[PDB]
Amino acid sequence: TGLLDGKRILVSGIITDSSIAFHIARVAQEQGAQLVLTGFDRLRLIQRITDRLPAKAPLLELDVQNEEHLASLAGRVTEAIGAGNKLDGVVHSIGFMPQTGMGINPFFDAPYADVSKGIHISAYSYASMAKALLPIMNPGGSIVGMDFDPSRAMPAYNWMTVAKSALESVNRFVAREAGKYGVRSNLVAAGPIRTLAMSAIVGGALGEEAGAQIQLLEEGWDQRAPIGWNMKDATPVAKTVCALLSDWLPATTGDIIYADGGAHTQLL
Amino acid sequence: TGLLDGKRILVSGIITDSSIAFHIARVAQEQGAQLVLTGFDRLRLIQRITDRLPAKAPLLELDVQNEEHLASLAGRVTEAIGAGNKLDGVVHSIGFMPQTGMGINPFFDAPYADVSKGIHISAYSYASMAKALLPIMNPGGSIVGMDFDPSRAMPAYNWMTVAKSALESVNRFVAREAGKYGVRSNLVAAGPIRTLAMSAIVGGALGEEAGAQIQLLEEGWDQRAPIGWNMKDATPVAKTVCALLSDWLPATTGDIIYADGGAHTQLL
Amino acid sequence: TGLLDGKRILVSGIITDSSIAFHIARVAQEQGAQLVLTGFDRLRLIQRITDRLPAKAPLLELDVQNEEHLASLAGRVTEAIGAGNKLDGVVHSIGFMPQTGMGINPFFDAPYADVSKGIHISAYSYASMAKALLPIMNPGGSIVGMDFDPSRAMPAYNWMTVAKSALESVNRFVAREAGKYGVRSNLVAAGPIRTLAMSAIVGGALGEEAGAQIQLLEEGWDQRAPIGWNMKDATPVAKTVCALLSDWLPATTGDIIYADGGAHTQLL
Amino acid sequence: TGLLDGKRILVSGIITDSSIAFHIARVAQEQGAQLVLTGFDRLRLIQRITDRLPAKAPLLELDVQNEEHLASLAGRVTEAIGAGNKLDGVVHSIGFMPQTGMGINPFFDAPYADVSKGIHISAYSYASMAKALLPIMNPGGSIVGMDFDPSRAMPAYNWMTVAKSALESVNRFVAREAGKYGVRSNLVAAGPIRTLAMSAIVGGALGEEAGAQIQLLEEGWDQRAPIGWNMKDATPVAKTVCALLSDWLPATTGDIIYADGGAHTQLL
Ligand SMILES: NC(=O)c1ccc[n+]([C@@H]2O[C@H](COP(=O)([O-])OP(=O)(O)OC[C@H]3O[C@@H](n4cnc5c(N)ncnc54)[C@H](O)[C@@H]3O)[C@@H](O)[C@H]2O)c1
Ligand SMILES: NC(=O)c1ccc[n+]([C@@H]2O[C@H](COP(=O)([O-])OP(=O)(O)OC[C@H]3O[C@@H](n4cnc5c(N)ncnc54)[C@H](O)[C@@H]3O)[C@@H](O)[C@H]2O)c1
Ligand SMILES: NC(=O)c1ccc[n+]([C@@H]2O[C@H](COP(=O)([O-])OP(=O)(O)OC[C@H]3O[C@@H](n4cnc5c(N)ncnc54)[C@H](O)[C@@H]3O)[C@@H](O)[C@H]2O)c1
Ligand SMILES: NC(=O)c1ccc[n+]([C@@H]2O[C@H](COP(=O)([O-])OP(=O)(O)OC[C@H]3O[C@@H](n4cnc5c(N)ncnc54)[C@H](O)[C@@H]3O)[C@@H](O)[C@H]2O)c1
Ligand SMILES: O=C(O)c1cc2ccccc2cc1O
Ligand SMILES: O=C(O)c1cc2ccccc2cc1O
Ligand SMILES: O=C(O)c1cc2ccccc2cc1O
Ligand SMILES: O=C(O)c1cc2ccccc2cc1O
Repeated sequence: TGLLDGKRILVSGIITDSSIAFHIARVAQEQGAQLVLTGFDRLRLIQRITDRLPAKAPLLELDVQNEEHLASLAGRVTEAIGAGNKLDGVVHSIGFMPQTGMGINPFFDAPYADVSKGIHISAYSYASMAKALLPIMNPGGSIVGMDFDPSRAMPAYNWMTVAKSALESVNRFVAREAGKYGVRSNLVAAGPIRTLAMSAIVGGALGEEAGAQIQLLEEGWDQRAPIGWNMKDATPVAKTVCALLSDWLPATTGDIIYADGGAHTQLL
Repeated sequence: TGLLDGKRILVSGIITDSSIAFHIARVAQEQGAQLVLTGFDRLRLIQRITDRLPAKAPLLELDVQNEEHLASLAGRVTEAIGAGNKLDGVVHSIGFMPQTGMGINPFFDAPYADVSKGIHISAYSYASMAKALLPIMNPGGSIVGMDFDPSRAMPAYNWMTVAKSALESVNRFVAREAGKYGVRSNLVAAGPIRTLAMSAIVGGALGEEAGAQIQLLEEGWDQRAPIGWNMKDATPVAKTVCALLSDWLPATTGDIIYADGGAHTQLL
Repeated sequence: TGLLDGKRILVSGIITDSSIAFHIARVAQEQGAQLVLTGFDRLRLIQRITDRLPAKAPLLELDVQNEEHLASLAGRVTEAIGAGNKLDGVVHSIGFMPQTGMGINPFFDAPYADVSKGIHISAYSYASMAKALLPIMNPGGSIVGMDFDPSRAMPAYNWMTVAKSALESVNRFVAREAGKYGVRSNLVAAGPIRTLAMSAIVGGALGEEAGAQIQLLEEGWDQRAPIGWNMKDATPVAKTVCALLSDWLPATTGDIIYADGGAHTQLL
Repeated sequence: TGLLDGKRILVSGIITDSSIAFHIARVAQEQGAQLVLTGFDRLRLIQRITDRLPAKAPLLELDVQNEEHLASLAGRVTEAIGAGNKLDGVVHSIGFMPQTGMGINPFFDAPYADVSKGIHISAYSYASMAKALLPIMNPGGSIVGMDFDPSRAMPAYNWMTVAKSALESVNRFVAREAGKYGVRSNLVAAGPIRTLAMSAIVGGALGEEAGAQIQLLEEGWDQRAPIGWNMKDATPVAKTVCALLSDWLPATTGDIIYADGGAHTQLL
């Protein structure tokens, strides 16, 4: 009945009620999934946010740069879902690039310390979470991560786009490892979504030039998309993630599903 | 409950019980869809084959090279499903290339009359069916066609691969037109499936050289696929088509979903 | 000294002094190549046009839809360059799609007779010319064809884009055959060039809607290109074709080189 | 006469006489270029190696992880080529990934410290060198870097492939910056070349499993390539780099040229 009835799914990446992962979690619960949530740093805030989900879910702390958090993660999940139970799904919805790499300054001005932190959080951590959680995943399981199509350079978000190029490559290798467990690994490449951070950047948080370029980027998306694109509505993206978590794409792995209104298939 | 409960879906392309479209139809009916079937030329044979589906379905004749069949198709579908009802889904599972283009002779020996017939049936007809059926499709509907990844040349099936390259391009334009109706258009790129025609070719129907090349092509597929690939089992492909017919990929159009075990994401 | 000193090269596709093939021929002669030209239908006009090239060149008639022209072509070339001499290069600069397929009407209104004629001239003929000329090509030779990136759908030129998708696929198979002769086969994907036909379409030859869409398409190209794009200057495209005809890309075949200002690598 | 007559070109990446950059330098000098070389760490060794080039060239020390080396690089180049002279070309032939990331252990066992060092040297440094050298490059200049097609995952060299995915993305952004100077930026994606490090790995330096997988990877390359692939001969790769350094690909930037025998265009 529900698309994800009886499935146990870990969802990372909630920080506000406009996080893509908040809508992934809401839709997954609507479809019968039992969730375990992970959050970074502001756990009191995240608990208050996730109190608004349709069902209660245990919240675990996870800083993906903390090797001790990752080393203990599987045992804390098993404690939360009960011994003898394993996960059927894992959602990676985690990304960050320090400001020096996202247009507040020229691409050339980002120090490598900043780029390497962003690639750690946004790309390497996808392999990190798979390594931690595959030992407690059931055959037929599914790992899904969030992507923004990096196949062409864009005016702003420069180093973040490089990090997404690395993530797409990491995903293909995670699929190799996950296949030994009977588990699939895929990314959902979403169009632009007006999260709190996104709206701040359009408002000029990283400079007027970066704001104007991203606003024009957003506008062309809805113009290109044959079915349109609503940057204020994350539900179509959440449904696509749930599709990959379900049993209905069983021969897809190492791959990228585009939830972008079809915009990437059109020129003008 | 059922993935496709209450949806009205037209399925083309059944000719034997090993047709990919036979398994698409079976799975769609398992998931609550009400079907209308179309068949080419041997309608008595196709009716006997489809008597084995879990539910009865009206069968309409459709030769996609016959402009009179296409001009009458929408009215015959409306008669079959009842006035005031429209389609929610359309499945194109149609392909053919005369033997001169598929390895029985060198690529250079195929006369254009043969190539143009194959491109008519295998690529142009996707636009033909969309033109005929979009006027009787509901908003939120879905058109799905079958593909075999043509991004690289392969030893055999040469002109058929050229026809698939054309089909992928046709799909992106059909998505533009379908979007005006609130309808999505996508292809499923399947790995090799042992249909009756496929087994005959491996058995040497088009020459020993073509048979040996296709057998080695099949074997590398399961070796590359991180989750494996079973050429004897079309159900994973049928489930993927049903996923695209459902409401769970609502922001994907003009696109290609790979149901190939992940083989196209791996080198060796 | 000259990039193409001593090379014997056949160049198809001249019809006016704004043809891309006119500039290919001019640059090749500047670089020391000895040319044989082929022309379609209006041979008196083409001879008057090519009288303006820096050197005289024999002109042969070639309608690529005429099997008798193709069957005699190799012998007529050998007569023109002398017995015991072979070609080092072949340039395919041929394209056509009847008006019903290029935006004067909706994509769905093109009859297949029109599409099949356009695919014959624009895609199948690349294999046709390779079949005719490979028997009289030297090892180390090069076949080059002209392309317009069809990986995404564009507002107009719809069926012509489908034909380019087919041509890219044909090129990969021609490379397989040409390799047995020690010959490379590649396409140059050019940005928009203001030929006489192009200017007529922008002027509204195929309707005001098609004209406006193509004008906006052209403008975004120069905006995207990191080094800019001058649609009035075919010389950068001609130089790229000469690069592929030379010995300086000796390990590239079945491939596509983009002479588009870098526009296809950028989003906005 | 010479392809690169009068051009001033910096070439990084020589360490042995089997380095790809050694053959790039040799061919560039054969074609009239005046070189400045950069080398990492073992400068006495590199000078003895480059004494075998057809012409003497100044050698400058450059560790791309050393910000002081990069901050002084432009001034040291200007001293070497003379005040009032600028560079016409820059070759990046630099790559490294610590052993934990290249198959001596499972992909999951590479610590991020190792991955981040490899991405620093193999990808970020392409932007680092462009930032340092664009202020002393002439309009019409060219930056070229070395690539190994990372679009699909391969058995070994795992994290190095992720680093190449990042490099391809970096190249598209460097093209944006370089265009303001009238300079192009491109990568050459080479097939496998038997450098000293490559032969050591096939010999089992990183374990027997990694050695066997890379040997089978090499063998399929020559089998796929329509013109063949000779892993013992770097000259076709060097010629392709020289083609991009020349004026004969003037409308290509942000792009990738494949010098791989056509292998990436073929499946089997
Ligand atoms: N336009 C968009 O918003 C958009 C489009 C496509 C893809 N994405 C991707 O979707 C993902 C979710 O981003 P979002 O748009 O929902 O914004 P968001 O700010 O709501 O989510 C980012 C999440 O990353 C988490 N995070 C940051 N550092 C972490 C760390 N060290 N350890 C663990 N978690 C950490 C944040 O706590 C936060 O929960 C990101 O990968 C993003 O790049 C976003
Ligand atoms: N390995 C595979 O079998 C494989 C893999 C990927 C994609 N595909 C694609 O899946 C589609 C279905 O093929 P299949 O493998 O199930 O083989 P199949 O022979 O069972 O189906 C082919 C169908 O095309 C129909 N057809 C032929 N000419 C027609 C015409 N003039 N009008 C209407 N219908 C016509 C046949 O009647 C038949 O029903 C094809 O597009 C095929 O290329 C097949
Ligand atoms: N914007 C552009 O102009 C552009 C951009 C990229 C690629 N191209 C491609 O470059 C090629 C050359 O086109 P062009 O732009 O120089 O326009 P053009 O009109 O000058 O050249 C087209 C050529 O095709 C030839 N041709 C048509 N039918 C033929 C037949 N039956 N047999 C032999 N030749 C025939 C014409 O005679 C003409 O010489 C075409 O393939 C075109 O699609 C053009
Ligand atoms: N099969 C192949 O060999 C192959 C194929 C395609 C691409 N490539 C790429 O070609 C490039 C050249 O590699 P190669 O195959 O000639 O091997 P190589 O070992 O001869 O060259 C590697 C070079 O990187 C340099 N380097 C390492 N660390 C450095 C640092 N901190 N600062 C500056 N330089 C540093 C080395 O000193 C060495 O000169 C690399 O980017 C490689 O990935 C190699
Ligand atoms: O990685 C992202 O989250 C991302 C979001 C974007 C949102 C708007 C425009 C460009 C963007 C590029 C990105 O890499
Ligand atoms: O179009 C197809 O149905 C097709 C099937 C194949 C099946 C096996 C190998 C190659 C194949 C290529 C094709 O284009
Ligand atoms: O094939 C072509 O010649 C072609 C030219 C174009 C020129 C301008 C815009 C779109 C275009 C699409 C094409 O397929
Ligand atoms: O980056 C490289 O140098 C590289 C070389 C290879 C050489 C042989 C096989 C795989 C390889 C993968 C790589 O990323």
